[PDB]
Amino acid sequence: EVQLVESGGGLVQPGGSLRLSCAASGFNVVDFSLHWVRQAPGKGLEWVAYISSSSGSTSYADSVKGRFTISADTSKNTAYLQMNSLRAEDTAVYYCARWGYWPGEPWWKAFDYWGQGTLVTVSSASTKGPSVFPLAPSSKSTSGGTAALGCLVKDYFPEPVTVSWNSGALTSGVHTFPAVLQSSGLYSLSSVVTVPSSSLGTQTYICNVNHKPSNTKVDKKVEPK
Amino acid sequence: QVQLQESGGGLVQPGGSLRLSCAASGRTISRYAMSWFRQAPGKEREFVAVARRSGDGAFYADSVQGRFTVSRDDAKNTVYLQMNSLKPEDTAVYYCAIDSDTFYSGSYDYWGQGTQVTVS
Amino acid sequence: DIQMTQSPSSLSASVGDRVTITCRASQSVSSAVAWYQQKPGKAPKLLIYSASSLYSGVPSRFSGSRSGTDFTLTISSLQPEDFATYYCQQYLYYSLVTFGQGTKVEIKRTVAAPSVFIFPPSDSQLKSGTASVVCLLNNFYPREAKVQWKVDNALQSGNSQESVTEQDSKDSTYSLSSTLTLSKADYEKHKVYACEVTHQGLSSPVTKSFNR
Amino acid sequence: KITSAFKYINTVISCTIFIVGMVGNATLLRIIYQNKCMRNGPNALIASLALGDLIYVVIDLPINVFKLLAGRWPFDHNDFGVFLCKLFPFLQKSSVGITVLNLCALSVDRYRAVASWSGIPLVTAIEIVSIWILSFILAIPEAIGFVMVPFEYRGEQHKTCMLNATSKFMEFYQDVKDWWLFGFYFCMPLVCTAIFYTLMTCEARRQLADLEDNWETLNDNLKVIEKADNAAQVKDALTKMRAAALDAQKATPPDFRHGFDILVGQIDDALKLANEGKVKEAQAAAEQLKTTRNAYIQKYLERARSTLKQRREVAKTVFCLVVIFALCWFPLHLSRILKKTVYNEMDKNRCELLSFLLLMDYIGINLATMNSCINPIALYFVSKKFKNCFQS
Ligand SMILES: COC(c1ccccc1)(c1ccccc1)[C@H](Oc1nc(C)cc(C)n1)C(=O)O
Repeated sequence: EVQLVESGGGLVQPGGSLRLSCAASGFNVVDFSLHWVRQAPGKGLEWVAYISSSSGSTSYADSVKGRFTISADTSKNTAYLQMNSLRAEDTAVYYCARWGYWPGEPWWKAFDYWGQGTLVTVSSASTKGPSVFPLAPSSKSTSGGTAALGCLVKDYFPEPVTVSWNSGALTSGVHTFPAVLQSSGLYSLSSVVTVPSSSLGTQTYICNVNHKPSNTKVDKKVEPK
Repeated sequence: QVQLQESGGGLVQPGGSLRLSCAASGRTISRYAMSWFRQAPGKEREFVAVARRSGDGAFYADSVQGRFTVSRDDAKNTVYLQMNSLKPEDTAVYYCAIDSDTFYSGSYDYWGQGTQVTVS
Repeated sequence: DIQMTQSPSSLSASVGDRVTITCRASQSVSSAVAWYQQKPGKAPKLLIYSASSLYSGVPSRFSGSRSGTDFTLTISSLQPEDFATYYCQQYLYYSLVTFGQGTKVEIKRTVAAPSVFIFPPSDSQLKSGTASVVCLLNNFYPREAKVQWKVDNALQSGNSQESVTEQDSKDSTYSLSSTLTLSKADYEKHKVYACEVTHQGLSSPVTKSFNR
Repeated sequence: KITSAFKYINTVISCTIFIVGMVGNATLLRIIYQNKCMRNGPNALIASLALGDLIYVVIDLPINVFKLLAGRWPFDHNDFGVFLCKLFPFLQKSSVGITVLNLCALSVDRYRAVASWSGIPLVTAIEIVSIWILSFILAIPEAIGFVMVPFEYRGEQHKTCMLNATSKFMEFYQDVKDWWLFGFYFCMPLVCTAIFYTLMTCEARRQLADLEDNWETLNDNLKVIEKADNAAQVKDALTKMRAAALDAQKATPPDFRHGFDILVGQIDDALKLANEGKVKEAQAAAEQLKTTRNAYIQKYLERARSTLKQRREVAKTVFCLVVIFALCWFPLHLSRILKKTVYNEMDKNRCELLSFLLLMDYIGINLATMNSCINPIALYFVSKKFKNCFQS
């Protein structure tokens, strides 16, 4: 069947440049046009740019006008999108969709096959090891009941973050949060375990977080306040 | 300042059905959410039922799941509860209340005068 | 140009219900409107085109309808595979294409109050010079809740970042945590920390405080 | 009291009805199957309605006039002679039922055809036969409950056939039948037809309210682009043009579709030229649309409109007959229901009211009978299509 594959994304500094590649397989590019649609993290979908392989006409939206160039090669059956002067807000997931030509039904089907999505992020901070902090509940708070133990993480810069309670031993009824924006770069997130029993056997709580790009595995040993 | 004098019910036999009502004047319910809190003897008002704006649904509590039903009319700013198949444990004093925000966050500054609706 | 507005932003519905979403345009576009379905972390897929037409590979329960400028999507039976984000688009021409804001459909359950289990910052944070007053609300539904930060029995703005999880598969509930990272300079002046909470399921606002 | 001059005028009008209706229905059913062009659904229904009257008149009218002016019913003592009194009411009831149902079917298909905007079919024949059977089935009651009774004029044991109910169902029918007749043969044909007429009148205004708007918006957008200073106005007007073209193409039934596709393609070409900023090229491309507009769209609009002119012409011909039939059958029911509830049981106005009601009923009989021969006249004076066939 018709397949579209996007590649060529990574972290760049503000004001940098990047190039993508949306390859098409199973169909000719000169029979269906190509478009790029961008989705900000947690926001709606918006239109970016468009190229027709046959006529050669290209169009852009006001959000990326003057800094985005879209082209394609029919022999390679691949379209390319080049960004220049990227900004911090520009970070998002980009998709490469297809649309048929006017006379006949294929125009009426709109976007029928999409790509897979390429994530682009713009930042200035450098990779650094995460900092862990115990977040145990007070003795007065929830004395005997469910106690909200926590492991606060800060000052860290991987994308695929793994945080495990009790070094992965504690799994029942855990609550791990998405990373928050924080400030001056980096992010922040925390995990909490109900664990109603206050036994010293389970009072270990060796919460371990990982930073794969920085090769930093940081463990925190909370104290039962 | 939103008066919500709730009339209806008051006493019923086991397995009966009732229909309470609270209404507001000068403060339309068309842009606000109606809540019903039952004051039990010795316990603070517990949530029972809630009705959002028009078309936004109507959530309930596990105490009155299916047993109750809350519907409101915005023309007269009225709202009703239809309790069916009552059990003797329902004897308490019901309150009607109106939220003070448009995003249903947490506002419950107003509170009901209270109408006792016993059973059995 | 040609803005499209989607009526219900969020919609709670259980299995075997009927759901309807409405889109409205600002110009006389013809039947060139389409719908898409997107689960988190995936590229959206097509559902309906030409404002009333089934795309090969979708269940017949999906239906669309056109009436003037308004458009309606209807699902007669809400099977457990219909909990996603639905999107609405108009394609009168190539260059001029706009999307809607999107609608989120979720489950419907009873009401649970946020059982606050507060926890004070550790000593190592203030030893390093930056503590973090953090409060937690656990296992509540529906989503809406309000927390106001208060230090030394006085409200304060700033450093009030918060996050909310997604509906767990255990009992379809939420959870939220609020962080109040602060420097040593102001933390040593601060003595009392109390986070006031309000939920639609909680009649009266409750706060729990810890001293320093 | 009404004189025997009533009997003589009844005889003369019966003879007139015979000599007119026989010929008229003969010519109508001769024309309906003579011409190769007058064969269709509505014409088949009209032919059935017309044939439903010959078998009524040429049999009922002679025995009626004979009995009206003679000693008694013909063939008083005969096995098949008593069958005449069975056959007499059956045929009339079947005729009236056939007429009412055929008018209702005409209203139904007239509303149906207008909605589906752009030689007897199977459906028409099936409906015709079903109506023919249902009329007899519903009218059998009159043929089962008529019997002859004895009487002693000049000392004879002679027979006269009245409504002497025998079975309990017959008594139940006799107790209440006037209301059922009124409702079935005067209400529903005067209720469903009005509703379906209103539905049509509404849609037709709609199926034509739009087309005019689409044509107007194309023309005014052409006028806007012919004087558009900048590319923004060109894009703004071309968007409306494209929306209008796409909307109008759907209304066009399957030549014209190719022209609409060409127009959409040319609008897209103009928009693409305007996007790059070439204002003059966009204006030239818009000006090029004159060739397409006055070659495909004009003829399509002309035929569509004039087609709807004809559709209505038939509708008026069909709906004239309902009014004529209603005006013919109203007076008899009027004198039948005012002598039931406000009847002159003991009212002192019997000197004046009774004679007036008697005369009204005794002329309403003739007016109702006149409906079996007037249809050729109304069709000739109103159809303007059967008129040409009648002239030839
Ligand atoms: C007055 O006699 C009639 C009749 C019918 C059948 C046999 C004998 C006499 C008649 C005869 C001739 C002309 C008009 C009426 C009359 O027919 C009739 N038909 C309809 C549709 C409605 C009503 C109320 N009447 C009747 O049923 O009595």
